[PDB]
Amino acid sequence: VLQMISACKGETGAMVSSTLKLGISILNGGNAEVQQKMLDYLKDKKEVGFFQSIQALMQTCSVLDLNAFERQNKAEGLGMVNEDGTVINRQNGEKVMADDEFTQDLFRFLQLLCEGHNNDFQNYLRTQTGNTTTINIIICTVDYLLRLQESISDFYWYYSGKDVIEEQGKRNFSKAMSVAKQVFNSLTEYIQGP
Amino acid sequence: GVEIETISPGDGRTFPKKGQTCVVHYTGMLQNGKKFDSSRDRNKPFKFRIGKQEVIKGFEEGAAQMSLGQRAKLTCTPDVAYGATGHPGVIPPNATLIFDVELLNLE
Amino acid sequence: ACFRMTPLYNLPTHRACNMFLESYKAAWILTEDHSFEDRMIDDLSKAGEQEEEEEEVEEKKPDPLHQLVLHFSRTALTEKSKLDEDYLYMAYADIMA
Amino acid sequence: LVYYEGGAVCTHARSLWRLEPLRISWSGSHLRWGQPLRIRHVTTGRYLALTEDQGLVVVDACKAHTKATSFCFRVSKVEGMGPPEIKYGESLCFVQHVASGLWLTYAAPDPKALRLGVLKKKAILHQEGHMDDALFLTRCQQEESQAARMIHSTAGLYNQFIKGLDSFSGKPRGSGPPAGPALPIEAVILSLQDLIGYFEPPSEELQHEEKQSKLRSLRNRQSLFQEEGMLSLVLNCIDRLNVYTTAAHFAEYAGEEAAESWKEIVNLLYELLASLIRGNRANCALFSTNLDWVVSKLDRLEASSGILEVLYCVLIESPEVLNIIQENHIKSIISLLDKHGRNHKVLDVLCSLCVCNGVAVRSNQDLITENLLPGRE
Amino acid sequence: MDILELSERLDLQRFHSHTLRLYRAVCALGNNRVAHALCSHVDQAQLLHALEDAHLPGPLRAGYYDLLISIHLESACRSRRSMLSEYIVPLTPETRAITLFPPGRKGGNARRHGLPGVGVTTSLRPPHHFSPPCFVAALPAEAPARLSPAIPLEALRDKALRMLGEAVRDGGQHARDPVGGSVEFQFVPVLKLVSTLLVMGIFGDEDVKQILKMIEPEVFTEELEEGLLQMKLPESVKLQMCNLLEYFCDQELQHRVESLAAFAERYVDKLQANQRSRYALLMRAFTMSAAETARRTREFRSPPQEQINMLLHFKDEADEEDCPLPEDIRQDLQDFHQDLLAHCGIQLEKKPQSLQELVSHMVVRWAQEDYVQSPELVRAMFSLLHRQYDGLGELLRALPRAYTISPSSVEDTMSLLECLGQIRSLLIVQMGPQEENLMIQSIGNIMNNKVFYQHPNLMRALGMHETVMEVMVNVLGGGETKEIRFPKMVTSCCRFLCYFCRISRQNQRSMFDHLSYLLENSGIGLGMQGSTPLDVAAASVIDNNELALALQEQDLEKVVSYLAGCGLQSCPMLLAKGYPDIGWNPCGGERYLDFLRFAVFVNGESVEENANVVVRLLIRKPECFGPALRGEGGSGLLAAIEEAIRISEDPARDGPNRVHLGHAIMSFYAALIDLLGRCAPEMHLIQAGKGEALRIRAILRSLVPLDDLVGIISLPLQIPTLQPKMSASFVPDHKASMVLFLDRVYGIENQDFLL
Repeated sequence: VLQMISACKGETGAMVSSTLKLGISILNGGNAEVQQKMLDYLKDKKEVGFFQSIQALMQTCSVLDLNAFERQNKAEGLGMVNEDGTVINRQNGEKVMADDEFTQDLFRFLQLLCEGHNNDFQNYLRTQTGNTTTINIIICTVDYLLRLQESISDFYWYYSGKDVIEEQGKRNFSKAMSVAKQVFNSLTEYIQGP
Repeated sequence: GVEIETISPGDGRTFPKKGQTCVVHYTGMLQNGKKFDSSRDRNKPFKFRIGKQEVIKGFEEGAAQMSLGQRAKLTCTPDVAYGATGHPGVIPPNATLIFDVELLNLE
Repeated sequence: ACFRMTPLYNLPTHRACNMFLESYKAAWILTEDHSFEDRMIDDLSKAGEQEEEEEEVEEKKPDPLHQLVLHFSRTALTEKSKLDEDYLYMAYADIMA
Repeated sequence: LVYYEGGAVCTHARSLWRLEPLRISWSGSHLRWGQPLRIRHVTTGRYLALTEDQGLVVVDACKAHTKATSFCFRVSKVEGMGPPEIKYGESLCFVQHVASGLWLTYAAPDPKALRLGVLKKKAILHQEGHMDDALFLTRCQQEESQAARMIHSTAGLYNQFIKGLDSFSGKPRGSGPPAGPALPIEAVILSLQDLIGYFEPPSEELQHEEKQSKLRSLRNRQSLFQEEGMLSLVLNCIDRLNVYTTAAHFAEYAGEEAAESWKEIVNLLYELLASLIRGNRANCALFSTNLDWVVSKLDRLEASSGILEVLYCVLIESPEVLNIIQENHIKSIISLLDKHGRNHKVLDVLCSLCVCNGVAVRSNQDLITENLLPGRE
Repeated sequence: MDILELSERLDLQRFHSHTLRLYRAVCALGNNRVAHALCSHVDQAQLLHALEDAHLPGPLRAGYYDLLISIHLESACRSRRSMLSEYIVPLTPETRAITLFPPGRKGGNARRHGLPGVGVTTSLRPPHHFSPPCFVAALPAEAPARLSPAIPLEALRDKALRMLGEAVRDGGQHARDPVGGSVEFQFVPVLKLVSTLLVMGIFGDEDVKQILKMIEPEVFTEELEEGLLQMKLPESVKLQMCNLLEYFCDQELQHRVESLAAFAERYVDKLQANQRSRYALLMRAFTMSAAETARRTREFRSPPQEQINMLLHFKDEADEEDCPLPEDIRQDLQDFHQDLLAHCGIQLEKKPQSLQELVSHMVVRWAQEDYVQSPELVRAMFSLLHRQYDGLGELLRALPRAYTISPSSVEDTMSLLECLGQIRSLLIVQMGPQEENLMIQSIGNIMNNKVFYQHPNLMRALGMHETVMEVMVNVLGGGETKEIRFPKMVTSCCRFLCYFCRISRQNQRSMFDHLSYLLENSGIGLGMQGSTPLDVAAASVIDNNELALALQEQDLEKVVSYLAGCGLQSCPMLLAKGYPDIGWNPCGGERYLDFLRFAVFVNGESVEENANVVVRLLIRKPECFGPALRGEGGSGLLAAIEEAIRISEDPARDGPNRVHLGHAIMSFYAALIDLLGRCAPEMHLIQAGKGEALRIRAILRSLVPLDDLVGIISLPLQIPTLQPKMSASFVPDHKASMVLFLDRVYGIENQDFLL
């Protein structure tokens, strides 16, 4: 799975999505033994090849955009074509996030790496000794939990003057807040086990 | 410019005419001694109809001079069959042709 | 428009069949076969090394699953620019999860 | 001249620099703030200096008398190892000339054409400078660094050979006194025998992982020897040597002592060039314009292995050069089979003119049928 | 000398071994022209004589089998293989009787799967066409370079099976010199021929019932000779066995979908008839209760597809049922769907006695008793058992390629299907001038078949729009404008794409998704007429009203960057004709802007979200405006056009496009203001009750002064008299772009209407 992610540089196609789904299943719970094997290989191959992908991939993750929301809010105004099976896409949710089923797993994968208070990944992710260059995922994730924060606060102003939030104003809203909770869980697991 | 030399006698009386089918179970060679076509190997009697010019003129005018059952030797000048360009991939340009031709039935 | 839509009983037979199949994606997409998931890794992989083997010296013959994964590792290391689709990889990646 | 560039030369030998402190002992010690030092370009073999008026010019290794170079590092605007201070990637050192006390930054005078054309800027030692230098350092000390001094040594040994060879371009020898300055022959034969071994392709018995790992470390170095010339250079040697036809007898008016060492020198270049082309794809595209030149000879009594192999490796990768054969190159290689006997190697090459990887071309998949096929000899 | 002694030379054989490889290479991916010229060279007889011959050097004549398979076949196998994915089926009386072996008695309902492949398939496939070689025929000067070589298929079929009959018996007997030298030369070249003949279906009923008898003990004996899957084999013939077993999986799949079509006929018939009975029960006859009319709403309202959902939901559902049907037609589904979910894989809680058990139990044995090298092999069998373990997965991934049609139209579709094949063979071959001709008639005959107008759902399932798309990208792929080789074919094909996009809404969506792909290689090759890829890009959204809302900004941003180019270039191709080319080209600009007009409005001055970002983005690059105005030197509001008028009647200045240059200048600025007259904020529905749109109105009004604009509507050239004018100068027909520019920006108000 480390070899498969490294090959895919920065393209978030169906390749890594079906691969990251696997990686959660091997190392659920704590699974101390499987973490040890993964660390040994990274210390053995001693090529970068992989942290480039993680750093680049998560910078392409989406946030709660507001312009795209308006495009739904009038497209949903229509109910059926002249005569063609009504709106076939129906929900057509791909717009505001189109990624929550995926970007929620990337952070979960990182969190489960530093589970059980392992004090080698919790130090390795900060700086990679040897090799040629370092990435420092720690500071590379906090930046994401700042653009997302600027997005929710932006969304609040759009609803500041209204009085009741319509049904489609909550379905997308709960999507974003669920993602933010998952990010917060990870940040704790780089610090737990001082 | 075609030359005909009988090899075995035939009927000598019935000759093909226009609007009649002819079957030729022949073989063909080149002037230098290599053969590049045959019908006995495929074991299918080649059939053709005179008058509509679906065959090289030399061959048809040669066959017009023989009777039923006759096997003969035919020699076409290069100017009458694939004169300059020839048929690409089988015959060289400006080559003499040799044919071993016999007629099965139907005049 | 909605007020002028056509009744079902005037449609040609050939056209009134294609709509049936496309609409009758409501008995496969919801039904679950399960089956190949737990019986897969059971008969494959585990119990793969049966009594067929007669003798050994130092190592052991890789069991059927072991060939599969190394093949994906083999094609992963192939020097290429961008990974292809290889839906076959998707079919086995999901069932391993 | 000195310039700036984005993520294009970052994987190239051009952007490599070497730091040479002024001391003779402990030169390899830790580098600390406030310490005079020099800067050297590795493949160019030259330093950097500002003498009087020409600017930050890359001066040679003969006019760098510790006053024109005189560089050091500043934070802002010992018979031992020493205190380790300057880190990799985050030290944010500032470059400053010692004698002139200036600061280095980019002039960046860009007209309308320059903005949309070349994305290049010129660096100058301004008196006050800009506020966006923050020059941090990255370490690349690996197999490629060893294959950096090789470029300077080989490129400095080759052109001198041709230049010396070029002197007697058209002067028949005044039998007796052969020429003026002599020529090196033992040096080059050893030199060429190294690169062919150096560029020798990966073996066969090795496993996949080791084979794949080295396959990445060979393609890079093959491309690394193209950006610094060395394809024109090996081409240039062939142009000069191939003037002397027949045998060493016509090469007599160059020094008869070197005549008997003619065949091997002519040979050794060709399989060297095959190493620079085999496998790699980018280098193969360069021969589209030079396709007519390689196909021209195909006849020298001592070229048989060289030419048939160099031609074989350029028609296996690039389909573009495959489309630049009109009517006469096909009959030339056809005549090769007619003069050098029954050789399965040539017949294999004709199969390359056929279908390429997936795609097939019909503009030439009839000429061989009408040229080498109808005749039955 | 004799061929048989080349086994003892080892050097003359090596040369001749490569020789027959050239002939395999000369016959490229379809070259019926030069293929026949080899027939006079190699043979027609000794190939058929090389089969029974046994004394064999190896890499020699055993390699002839790869030449016999190259000069007579894969002229249809390469095409018929592509035909195996879609499963078009017509309404036929034969189709009306298809089930799970209905001569089964009790146990035969839940067993007796039937031998895989017997007959009755009713699928639509083009027939093979072949021609006999004749080199004495008259000189031609129709068929593409020719139709195909011929061969007696009847002799090959019997001979091949008889030959393989020896193989099984001779393998069990053992030897110290097998035919060819080493076992695998005695197997791989001969059964590879069997596989190629099998896909064409030359064998029929009786014949395939014998090839199954080569694995007799399990598959055969529906009512000694050990099976091929009994003995140890090298690591090459095992690969071929997979290629043979793979052909039988989809044969069951092809049988599977036909069974559904059979059920998709009689059940829909009674459904339509019973629904009419449901009408008259609740029709005008009716009764009372008022609200019952509200309940009966599907029966006249909702589109027909919606009705199917309501009436089919409860049938195969569980427990809860709403608006049900009579409990007489809801029983066969619970039997058929039960019957279907007993055949494929479902258990629904020794001798394999089934193909599913046979393959699954066998592939595992091969891995347990060997460490398989040659990665190309291991990828083969692992694609098998996955299919035999996920039956419904293959079925669910096959229905979107299935379609039913009616008689009296199969003949029309037959021509379309056969004609479409030649396009697929065009992609693999590199573009040739003779091949370029072939497609133009090919596509020209496509748009006359009476079937590419009635069933658009077919053409997205066959997806020829996908295949034709690569045809354009290959020819246009080039470094610069100099690589415009093979023109007159992009125009001849891009016209077909536009009409495809104007047949249905779903047709518009399916090709719209490639908009980013299309624009990437569209704004380079400009200069021809008729059509260009930019036109079909514009036609991809013209009246959708929801596709326009589904833009992604970056598409609009990147096309604008193209327009930045035509504001500073000089059109070197235009210059190549020896033209002034002073500062910029209006020809290129008038094409990009024409596209933007179709993305600001869709139907009567609407959709402003994308319109709003257009003006805010276009202003960022001031060079987008023609340098005659909106610059630092001067503007010449009524002078820039007047300057064009001066050059209009100046033949010397001009270029000494195909008409003149002044008209091109007039075309640009008139078209630009046309864009910024419909990119207006909105109608007064928003401008009279909001304060956001007023910001945009102030911007655009500040760029076009009204004083110059009012004066521009004047000075018509002339009128024909005594002798008409020419459409080469600044006309007056295209001056209405300034009329809409004032009708919806400044508008009439006081009494200036008199002026």
